[PDB]
Amino acid sequence: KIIVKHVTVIGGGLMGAGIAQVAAATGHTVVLVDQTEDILAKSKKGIEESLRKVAKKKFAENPKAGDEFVEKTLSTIATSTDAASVVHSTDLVVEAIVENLKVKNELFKRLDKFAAEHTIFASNTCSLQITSIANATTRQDRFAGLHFFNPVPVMKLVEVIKTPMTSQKTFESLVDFSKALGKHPVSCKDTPGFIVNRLLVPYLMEAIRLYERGDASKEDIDTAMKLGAGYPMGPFELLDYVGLDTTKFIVDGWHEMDAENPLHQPSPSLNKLVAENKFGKKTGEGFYKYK
Amino acid sequence: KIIVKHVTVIGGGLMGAGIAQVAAATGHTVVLVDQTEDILAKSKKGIEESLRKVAKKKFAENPKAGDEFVEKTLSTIATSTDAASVVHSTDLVVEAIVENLKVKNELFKRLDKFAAEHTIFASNTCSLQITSIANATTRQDRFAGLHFFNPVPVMKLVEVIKTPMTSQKTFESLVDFSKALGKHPVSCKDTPGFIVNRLLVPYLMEAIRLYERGDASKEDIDTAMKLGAGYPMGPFELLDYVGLDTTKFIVDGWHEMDAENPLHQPSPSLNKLVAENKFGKKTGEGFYKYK
Ligand SMILES: CC(=O)CC(=O)SCCNC(=O)CCNC(=O)[C@H](O)C(C)(C)COP(=O)(O)OP(=O)(O)OC[C@H]1O[C@@H](n2cnc3c(N)ncnc32)[C@H](O)[C@@H]1OP(=O)(O)O
Ligand SMILES: CC(=O)CC(=O)SCCNC(=O)CCNC(=O)[C@H](O)C(C)(C)COP(=O)(O)OP(=O)(O)OC[C@H]1O[C@@H](n2cnc3c(N)ncnc32)[C@H](O)[C@@H]1OP(=O)(O)O
Ligand SMILES: NC(=O)c1ccc[n+]([C@@H]2O[C@H](COP(=O)([O-])OP(=O)(O)OC[C@H]3O[C@@H](n4cnc5c(N)ncnc54)[C@H](O)[C@@H]3O)[C@@H](O)[C@H]2O)c1
Ligand SMILES: NC(=O)c1ccc[n+]([C@@H]2O[C@H](COP(=O)([O-])OP(=O)(O)OC[C@H]3O[C@@H](n4cnc5c(N)ncnc54)[C@H](O)[C@@H]3O)[C@@H](O)[C@H]2O)c1
Repeated sequence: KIIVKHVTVIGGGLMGAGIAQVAAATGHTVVLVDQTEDILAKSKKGIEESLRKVAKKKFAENPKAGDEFVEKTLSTIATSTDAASVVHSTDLVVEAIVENLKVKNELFKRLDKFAAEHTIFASNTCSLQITSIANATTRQDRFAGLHFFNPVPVMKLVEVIKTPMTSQKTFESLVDFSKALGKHPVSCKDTPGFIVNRLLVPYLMEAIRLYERGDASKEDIDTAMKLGAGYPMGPFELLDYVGLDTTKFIVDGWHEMDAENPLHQPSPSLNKLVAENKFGKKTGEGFYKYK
Repeated sequence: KIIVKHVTVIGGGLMGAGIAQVAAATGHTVVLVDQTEDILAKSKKGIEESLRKVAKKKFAENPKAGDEFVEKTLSTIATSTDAASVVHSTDLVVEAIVENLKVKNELFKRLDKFAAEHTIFASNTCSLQITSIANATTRQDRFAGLHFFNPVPVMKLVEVIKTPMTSQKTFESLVDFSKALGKHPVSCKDTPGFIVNRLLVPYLMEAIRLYERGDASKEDIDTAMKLGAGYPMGPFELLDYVGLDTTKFIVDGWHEMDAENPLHQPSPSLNKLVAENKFGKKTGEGFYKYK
């Protein structure tokens, strides 16, 4: 049973950056990997802002301690554009790239050849099947899902997904790691969307359909869900927060799998926004515009 | 335009009691109505208890102010077992009885005969069509939906639903009343479930279906939604909190309306609990067991 200490995070986007931030803030040595040096600089810069906020609040009285905290956490995050070399010796690979089965499979099939034998592979996928991605490698006993929640520095949940091939030792290492991160792991079966997404995503699509039906405005729906059901964000605010591209990819995947299911019927409005590269907060504009 | 001062709340259950409490607390003369003196007594006791908890927080540093608030509010709430004896001199009727169309129509048809000419009729229905209930009377211009959220003393949202026949005068009186109650009114179309329910209830059913599938436990599903989506309550805690009998009625109505729609397929587990008279917190046991 390995103890996760050196963590390789593939993808420095919304989730990848957050995962790297929390892992580094909790004493793990992290290596954040992405496609270009510019994307990585943007990711690390973003992680700094997220930590800076904490510092200015959590260390109001002790400013120097705050800076030290921010600097030390950032220093614990290395960057690279060559995953293959980085995984040679790493305890865990947490993949957080585009929600696309083929792309993830190709990624893991390749890394499986460069990673040390003890290395554990984990996918932060929202809707794909872990068993499917695991079989893209010959390391199934060391493969499982480790699903975090947006934004990683705040959301306490982490869904741990075993495939029937995942070993108890691998499972345990991931559970321990989740806790070391200060998170609350919940073991889930390898079913589409696991728990949260399986219930959240269809709800967000119903929200869009209500709007498309012409029954209410996005503003009123968001206001209603927040003031009537006590939700932190209305569905449209949340969609933009999460990313319209990721949501669309998720629903398209389920749609292909069960085309006759009306619950996975894609949305024209959603498709139009994604087609115009308006992914929400990521790009500065989604259902709503952001400065 | 009439300014609502006297309100007759019919039904002293979860919502009725809450509506009567807030109205009285905000300076309206209230008459709470229910089937028996005993039921009314229990309702009044619950309201008093609710008021004291409010006093503890709102008047923590002034016990006397707290006592006066509790006393004044309770003395503003009169009771009667027959609303017909009250409506001839009331400004607004807010109905909050069992979620059943036939029963609601029977009630309004009768009150229509006793109510004063200017009296506005409002239904707090969750899933029925306001137009249908309105046509049970010949006062459609003074009929509309006024939908509050559980618990009324806390939830700020209030969906105001006018029908094609609702007069502007009636609508504005209800918007003004909502604000007088310190609420945030949102005008909604007369469509099934209006805004919130149309989106929330199908989600709650999916939570149940996921559980019945054996994919996960109610406890983990609740934990996941609270920690992953930041919801105040897990779906099962909310279900018991809202009332399983009410939820079942809501869905049965929509199901009869569109039998093939996967959104409204009845739950065997939900039907069984209701059949065994386990409606949730209000009965001491629903999906979970309470004191
Ligand atoms: C998409 C999928 O398939 C999978 C999934 O992940 S589903 C999406 C799951 N996530 C959600 O549902 C998001 C729902 N929204 C929320 O829970 C909340 O709105 C939120 C966590 C985003 C925070 O919103 P908020 O309450 O308004 O806080 P905000 O006003 O934004 O910031 C203030 C607080 O939040 C924290 N915060 C917010 N974002 C932060 C970040 N990225 N890093 C560090 N702290 C942050 C601050 O530390 C601050 O703490 P204090 O209250 O002590 O001062
Ligand atoms: C079916 C339909 O058609 C329409 C509907 O109603 S759908 C369902 C809508 N309602 C929801 O979804 C409920 C979601 N849940 C919630 O928002 C919250 O859990 C809640 C409002 C029920 C309160 O939960 P909570 O935060 O844990 O409060 P609780 O711990 O229960 O009590 C403490 C606080 O809540 C308040 N409170 C809770 N119940 C109360 C009541 N019945 N009366 C007065 N105050 C109450 C207190 O004022 C108190 O204030 P402080 O924070 O300052 O101490
Ligand atoms: N957005 C959310 O709220 C949320 C929450 C949990 C899980 N997820 C899941 O996590 C994954 C990450 O989504 P995200 O929001 O961070 O998206 P994102 O688009 O913000 O970030 C993805 C990052 O992956 C990089 N990338 C793509 N292919 C790569 C490759 N081969 N090697 C290295 N980097 C590569 C991109 O350059 C980008 O920076 C998806 O599978 C999604 O379903 C998203
Ligand atoms: N439970 C919720 O969270 C929620 C929220 C908003 C609206 N509603 C809606 O409000 C209504 C009230 O539901 P509730 O939760 O208060 O239920 P409840 O079962 O807690 O209370 C209903 C009350 O109605 C009384 N009643 C029944 N038939 C009556 C009649 N013919 N005449 C007079 N009184 C009668 C009962 O004696 C009971 O006290 C329903 O239409 C429901 O859909 C419920």
